[PDB]
This record gives sequence, C-alpha cells and structure tokens, in this order.
Amino acid sequence: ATFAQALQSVPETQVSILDNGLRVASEQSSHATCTVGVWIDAGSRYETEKNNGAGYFLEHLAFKGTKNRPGNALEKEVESIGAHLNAYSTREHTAYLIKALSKDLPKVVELLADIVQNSSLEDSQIEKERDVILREMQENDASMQNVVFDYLHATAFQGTPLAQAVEGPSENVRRLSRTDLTDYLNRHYKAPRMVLAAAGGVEHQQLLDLAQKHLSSVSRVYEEDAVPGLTPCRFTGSEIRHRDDALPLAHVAIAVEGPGWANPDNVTLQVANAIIGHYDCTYGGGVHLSSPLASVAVANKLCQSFQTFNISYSDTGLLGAHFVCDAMSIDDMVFFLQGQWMRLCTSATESEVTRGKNILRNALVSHLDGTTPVCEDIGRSLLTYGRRIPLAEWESRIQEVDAQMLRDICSKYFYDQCPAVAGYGPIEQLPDYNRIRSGMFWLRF
Amino acid sequence: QPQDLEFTKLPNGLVIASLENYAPLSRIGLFVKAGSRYEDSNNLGTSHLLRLASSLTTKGASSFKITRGIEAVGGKLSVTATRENMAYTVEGIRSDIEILMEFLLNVTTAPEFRRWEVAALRSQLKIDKAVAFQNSQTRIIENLHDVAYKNALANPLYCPDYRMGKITSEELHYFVQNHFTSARMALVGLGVSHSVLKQVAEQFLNMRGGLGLAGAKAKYRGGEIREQNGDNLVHAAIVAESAAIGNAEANAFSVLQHLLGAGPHIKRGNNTTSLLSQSVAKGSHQPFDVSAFNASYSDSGLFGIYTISQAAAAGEVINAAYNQVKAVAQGNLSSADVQAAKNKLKAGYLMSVETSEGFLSEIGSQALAAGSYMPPSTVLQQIDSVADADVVKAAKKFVSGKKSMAASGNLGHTPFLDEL
Amino acid sequence: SHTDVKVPDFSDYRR
Amino acid sequence: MTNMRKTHPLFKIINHSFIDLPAPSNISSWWNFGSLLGVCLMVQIITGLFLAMHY
Amino acid sequence: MLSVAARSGPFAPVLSATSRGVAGALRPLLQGAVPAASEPPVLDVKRPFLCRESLSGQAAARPLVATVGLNVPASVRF
Amino acid sequence: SKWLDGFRKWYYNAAGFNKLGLMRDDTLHETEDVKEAIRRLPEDLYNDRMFRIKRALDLTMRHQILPKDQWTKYEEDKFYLEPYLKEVIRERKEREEWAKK
Repeated sequence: ATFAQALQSVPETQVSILDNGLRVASEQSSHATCTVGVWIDAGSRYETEKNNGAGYFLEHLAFKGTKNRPGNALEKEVESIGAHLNAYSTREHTAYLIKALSKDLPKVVELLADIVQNSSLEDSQIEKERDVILREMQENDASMQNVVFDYLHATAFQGTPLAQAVEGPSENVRRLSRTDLTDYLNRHYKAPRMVLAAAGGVEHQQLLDLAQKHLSSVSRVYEEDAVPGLTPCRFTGSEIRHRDDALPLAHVAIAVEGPGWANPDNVTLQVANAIIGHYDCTYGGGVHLSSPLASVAVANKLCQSFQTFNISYSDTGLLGAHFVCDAMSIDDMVFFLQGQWMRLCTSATESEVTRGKNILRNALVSHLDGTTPVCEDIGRSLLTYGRRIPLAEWESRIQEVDAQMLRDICSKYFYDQCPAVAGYGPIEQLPDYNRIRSGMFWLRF
Repeated sequence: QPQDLEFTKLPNGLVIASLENYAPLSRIGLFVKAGSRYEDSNNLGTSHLLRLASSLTTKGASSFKITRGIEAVGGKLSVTATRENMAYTVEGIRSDIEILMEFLLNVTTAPEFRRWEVAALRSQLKIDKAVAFQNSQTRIIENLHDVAYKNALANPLYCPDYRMGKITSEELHYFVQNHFTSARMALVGLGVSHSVLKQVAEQFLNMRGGLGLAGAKAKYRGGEIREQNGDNLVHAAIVAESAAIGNAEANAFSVLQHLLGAGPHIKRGNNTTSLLSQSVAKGSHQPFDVSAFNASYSDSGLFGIYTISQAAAAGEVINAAYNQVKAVAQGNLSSADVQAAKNKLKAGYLMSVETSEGFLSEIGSQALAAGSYMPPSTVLQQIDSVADADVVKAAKKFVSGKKSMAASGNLGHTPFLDEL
Repeated sequence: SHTDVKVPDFSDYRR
Repeated sequence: MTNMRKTHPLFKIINHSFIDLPAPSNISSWWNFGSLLGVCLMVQIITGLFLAMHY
Repeated sequence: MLSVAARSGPFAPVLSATSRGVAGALRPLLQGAVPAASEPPVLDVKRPFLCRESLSGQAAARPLVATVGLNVPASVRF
Repeated sequence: SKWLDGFRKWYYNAAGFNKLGLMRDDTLHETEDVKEAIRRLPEDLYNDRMFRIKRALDLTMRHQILPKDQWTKYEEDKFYLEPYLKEVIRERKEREEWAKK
C-alpha cells in the first residue's frame, strides 16, 4: 500500500472549546488503555526572576495532596486502579499526564480536575519538598549533559528569561514561600492557556461531558489585569567554558539560533539533522554508517558520542550539535563538524537529501506509537502551533524539500553566523571564539 | 483492520504470525530460541558476540551493503536478547520493507563470520560490556543468577573477562548450526500480509537440522555472593526458586510481586500501596528503594526481594522487608489489597502491549513459548482466576525455600543467609 | 549547583 | 577524511611553530620587537642583494 | 609450633606476604615482572542517588534484557 | 596449451623472484588494497610471508641467491593472497558503486 492512504487512515484529532476557552482534544484508537493529560504553557520563560523555581517546585508539590484529598487519598485512588501518574516541566510547557485503562475515565478526569485546581500546600510539606528539591539539584549537578545544555541556554539567551533554568537557583528555592506559589498558580493556571488532551480508547463526547462537569471552574478573569506577554528573546553569540580537569570526558555543545515553532523551515533543518545524524560508542553499524561525520568519528577514534539537536521555542530556538569526547581530539572533531555544516551549505546532493527525508519520515511516524507520545504530540501541537498538524500534512511538508532549498536554508541559517559554545570537562584544546567563528565560513566563495 | 492475528504452524516447526495493521510502518520480527542459556563452560559469551555480529557480512549482502541499505531506506534493525531467546527486529515503511526482510533473513540464515571481522569486534564486546556494567543492577542480577543455578542459567548475558580474545568464528558457526533450527523460530509481522510471510518462510528458512541441542535442565544451587566495591549505596537481592512459565502458580507469584511492590506509579511518590516500602519507611529514616523481583523461565524461576539502601542501614532494611514477607506468609492480608494488586497487574500488562515493539515482543515470546497465540482477554481472566490462598502459598514457598543472595556495596553491616 | 550561575551583564561592551 | 593542517609533512611544522603554538595572553608590545628584528634582518639581506647584483 | 609459616609446609609463602623496603645483598629467586595490563575504557560519571524520590524505580523487578541497535544506542532493560 | 605452459615456466624461471625463494604474491606492490588483503591473512601465512621477505632482503644484500635445489618451483607456488585480494577489490568496487549512486 502507498504511504499516503496509510497515513490517511489514522483518525483525526478532535478539538472542542468550552465556555472558558479551555481546549479539549482527543484521539481515538483501538487500544484498551488511554493517556489523559493537562498541558499548560507556564514555564521558566514566564517566571520573572523572583519566582525562578516556581514551576518545578509546584509540580513537586502537586502530588502531595489536594484540598478534598489530603495526603495518601489521591495516591491510594490512583494506585488502586493501576494508573501511572507523571508530570514534567520544560522552559515553555508544563504537563500532568496519567496512563490508565479505558474504564476509569471519569476517575482520571476527576483526579486531573482536583490536582491542577484545588492543590493544597502545607508548611511541613513545603519544607520537606524544599530539602528534596535541593538534594535533587545536588544529584543533577553531576550529570554533565544537563549542565552543558543549561550553560548553552544561559549563554545563548543572555539578559532574557529564556536563560534561566527550569529548576532555578538554590537561593530562590531557599527564599521561595507560600504566597509566591499561590499567586503564581493564580495568574498562570488559566483556562484559555490550558489543553486537556487524551489519546487511546477514548470516547470524545463522554470526555467532553466530563470536562464540562469537572473543569468548568477556573476563575479565568484577570484578577489584577496583568497580562503575561511573550517578550522576544535575543540570541547572543557567546562562549561559556567550565574548565575542570578531573572529569574523565569533555562535553561540548555548539548551537546557532533556530527559526521557531511557526516557521516551517525547521522541518528542512530537521532533514539537515537527519543528514548529520548521531553516533555512540555502542552503535552496531561500525564503520559503514551513511553519515560522514559518524564515519570519520569511528575511523579516527574521535568521540565517545555526538548528537544533533534542534530545540524550538516561541519565535526562537537552538539548532546545533553536542559531543562528548576525550580532550586530545576536541579541536580536530570541531573542525570535522564545521566541515559537515558547510557541506550542507554547498555540496548537498539528491542522495543524502532523500536519505534524510526517509529517516525523518521514519522518525515522525515511529515516535507517535502508544498513547503517551501521541497525547504529548497533541498537547504540544495545541500549545505551540495552535492546532494538531496531521501526519499527512507532515508528509506533504517533508516531500516538498530538495537539495537546492535545503542548501539555501542551510546557507541562510549557518553561513557567517555567530554560534554559542558551551563546554565542560578537560576543554583546554577547545578553541576560542575566533577559530570557531573563522571556521564557520569558507574563503573559497 | 484490528480483526485478527493470523497464525500458522509449518510442518518443520516454523511458527508464522502476521497481522494486517494497515499501519504506515511495518515491523518484522524473528524470534529464535537460542539465547545465552544454551551455552556451556566451553563457549561462554558466544551469544553476546553473535548479538554484536548480527551486523556483519552475510552470504548475499556485505556489511557495507547491509548498513548502507538499511540507513538509506531509513529502517531500524535491533537485536533483543534475554536468557531464554533472542529476537531480531526490523522496522520500515510499508513499501520497501520486503527487501528489508531479506536483509533480516540473511542475518539469520547464512552469516559468513569472517575472522578479521570478529577480531575487530571483540573490542566492541569489551566497550559494550563496560557500558552495560555502568549500571550496578545488572551486576547484581547476573551475580544472583550465577549464585542460584548450578548450570545452563548461570551463564551471563555479557562476555566474561577471560572470554574476550578467545572467541573464534568456529564457535559462532557451531552455535548457529546447532541452535538456529527451523522448529525453534517464530516469524512475526505487523503491517504485512500472510502470503509474503509464507513466501519468505519457505524461500529462506527451509533448510535446517531441525531440533538442535536440548539443554541442561537448569539445576538449582542456592547460596550467596557478596562483593565489596565501596559504593555509597548497598544493593542486596535475596531470592528463592519459584514457579516456571506456563504453571498456574506463575500468576500467583506475579500477584504476590505486585502486592509487595513492583515499581512506582507516581513520579516522586511515596508508594504507600506497596507493603515493603511502607514497612521500611516505618523502619528507617534514610533514602531507600525496596521491590519484589520475579523472573519466570522455561523450567525454573526466581522470586525474592531487591533492596537498595545505605551502608550502615542495610541490615534494618533487609530485615524489615523479610519480616513483612514473613508476616504475609501466614496470611495477614486483605482482599481489597489483592484486588488492587490484580488491577495493577492487569493495567501493567495492558500497558505493556501499547507500543508495537512490546506487542511484537510478547507475541514472539508466546509463539516461542507454547506455539499458540493467546488473546489478551483470556490472559486477563486468567489473572482474575487466582485467589489469595495461592498468594499465601507462594509467600510460604518463598519463606520456606532455600535462598540465593547477591550483595554489593559497603557490606560491613549487611547480614547473611543464616542471619535472616 | 550549576543552576546557581549566570552570565554577567556585558552591557558596557555590547552594542 | 583527515585534517590537512595536522597530517601534512610540511604544514605541521609551520602550524606547530606559527598557528597553534600556545603563547601567553598578557604579552605586551615589547616582545613584538623580536619579530620586528627578524623582518628587519630580512630586508637588510634584500637591500644587500640589491647592493651586489647590479653593482 | 607457632609461626604458621613453619607449621604450614607447602603453603608457607602464600599465607604470608613478604615485602622488602631495602634491597638486600642476595637477589631473590623468582623476581617476576608485570606484563602490559589491558586498560578499561573511559565512561561518563554515574548519576548519583541522593534522595529517596529519585531512588524510586531503581530496584529491579523483572529479568534482564539487552538491546543492541544498528543506529540505536545499546539499551539495558531491568 | 603446450605453447603457453612452457613459456609460462620459462618466464617464471627468468622472472628472478624464485631464485630468492619467493612466491608470486610476495612480489606485489603494497597498495592500500594489498595491505588490507595482507591484514586479512591468517597468522601462519603472514609469518611465512614476512620471513620470506626478510630472507629475500638479506639475500640481495649480499648479492647472492639461493641454491638451485631450494628455489621456489612452479608447481608449489601457491596463490595464497589471491582470494583475499579479489575480495578486497570486490568490496572496494561495491563501495564505489554505492558512492556513484
């Protein structure tokens, strides 16, 4: 069967709006289970540096008891049915999701009603969550990848609320109080900025009725008439390096500014990442991998690993690479990476563009398997693009690219640009800004 | 479209199963009953090198041809290995997947196994064993399996230290020619018609010895191994023999495992419904994690307690968990708690088949285990057909049985088997 | 804590 | 693929002595006189060639 | 018969360890030298577990599964 | 084929590398394909090849040859490196076909 009607037979996401502006989206499948979640676009971009650890510590406190269900009641109600409860918070989103069976759908929508609306906070609970979140920051300090991405976010978005981390600093955690969490939850948890998403064996009318029963109490009116607007952040080409020579391996991330969510060009840039790919020391391909950077990394024994990333935020983003390697290769590997980027400016052919198109097709269909990633895609699509883009539209956008437009978008976004460099480990051979900036343009043209 | 998983038993024992998902992506799996449990003391670590040597040169496609073709079409090739069986999975879009299958079949049918390729790949064996041993739970459970079984299940998944540098291609050829027989394979497919599976199944797989080697029946040993590596946390796994797969008491052991705690349900939760976690939380005042470890195999099984705790507080955690299981053993439980454990087990089983990877994994496991596809509703009513008397019997079997302990960390205060 | 650090203000040098 | 600047038999000498040679950051202008001395010697020889080949 | 080196006949220099701080006049029989020992590969820094909340789920409950991919990193399922 | 057989025997005798105790495959120029085919050899054939090369080197250092009784005869000349070499050209031509496409 041809891929087009294979994509067409996937059911469409159904989206409805309540009276308060709350968005309700559901996707039906043949599965016996379901995943129901709440997505609120309230992250560290909206925190004004007096509440830098508000969202992370609030989602720490969200499952420790509500108003009607104190302490062990909600966890006993959600664990007696075998449901799994998860939450996370990015720099622009905040998600509370539950995986459960299809029978217990009124129970799960009632629980997601009373978690995000009637959360109860207490002094012993807030102090024990304070020492828990301090120990969690202490144990997350030793993972080098999160440190390098936090350094890159700090040095790429200086003077803007996109630099500050999701967890926040230790001083703001030590100085946070009940009233800051209360009014942050009051001004940031509003119905027009809320999506209730569901994926799996779900009836849309039943969940719409239950959402009208439970989620129709939001107090969406501006209490202080303070509209939180999205200030456009500026990408600053800079370089942060954390030299510490007792670490065994060095992590270096190099990233230029991305277009954003609304620009379709990142889709083309996605194909560019599918040209460059990724490599680990545990890959079974060996030497004959199609990516030239991976082949020269295994052929010359350069890296422990490298990975190409494209993070997108509202009107901005970071597109680049991250590699962990020993010290004595770092400079050399940087050169190879830059050469590959400039190949995407000039020597893009039909073969690697077609291979990147096929890899991106397999990535965007294979990721949306199971209820949880489909529900995640639904929530992030209704929060970022404002609608759920169908996968046939993704295929139509993927098929439209060729080597000419891929190489001119790569010349638009990589050629003669100022990158952002973050490093951690034995990074003495990591070059200055001048060598990297000179290497991000060829002299032959 | 969700109508049926069509099932076929070829007369040479070759199991075929396929479903017409009408999916955008087609997945083809080949499940071979030739895991690490079928070695002996002479060719240890051959399964690990065979798992790594799946991507080598075959008779029909070179390794360059295999890697460049699979990466050019965008498909995914993976080898999943456990103690019982191995599985080869390939994933692609619906059009090209046909040629992808012959790539997959070459990996199973005619490996060339050149000497210089495995000579280069032994370093890959070393680095992959180091990455797998970066976690400590792998080392605990492999030392535990080395303790518990006399033979045929004490062989580790990964290569021993002495074996690296002495595995030749003759051992791999012997392993394939006497373990990859046609009556020990299940070819399963999602998003593909059954006639194509029939064509591939008779056109590549129809020349084999037929049965291969039998095994060594997995005799139980018991005992304890304690190692001193000076970590900040102490791991301790204390198990005993349980019911094997296919028994009526394996479901009782699964219900007992979910009753005593089988993983969290809430991120940053307290796990109050688990009895072991609440008993240790009543006991200690330090970070910990206690769960129940179960493992069902062809002729034997293991069930016990896994505890990770502090250095000086390991004895109190171990003793509190053991007294909780002992208090369970003479029947101190409620039917509502058993119902909650049954609901947790049913929810976890239904969540295990959400993705196509787990669905194909359990379909291949059932096709290699009993040779018959069993629908999930019958599995759910089999789960509900256990009583709390069987859970009490399983707890008493664990309490009165001979023990097998694997321990690591600062063991200055960790107890022994006679101290429990 | 790695979240405790942030870049200094480069306002006297930036354009 | 190999780096041309680090594997060439003639260019590793010139980059190890000229390009990736690590030098102190806080060097003032005085050390630059040493480099001036070198090129001063060169132009002397050049003028010296012009003081012999026509004369 | 104390001084168990004199009590244990063949296993006298096995139960006891002899170290010389200053080399004597007589050179010892069976001098011995190490060969080139193989070095372990370099890995990353392990994630520490300092709180009870991040320790949840780190105890195994089901047997080991090792997955090796072609362009997929090698994964371990507890 | 008596015309070709006798001429091949005479050309093997007059080539001169049998007088220093070499096989045919020792005389090949070591390109990257020949070095890769050498790298794929078993250890015993490898050790035989390097001993024969060293014997050739210190035989032509003295400007001497082997005695006539232990010259490399035509019937015992074994083409040991030939199938590995053919395999190496097969993989290299397949790689250049994949790079062309």
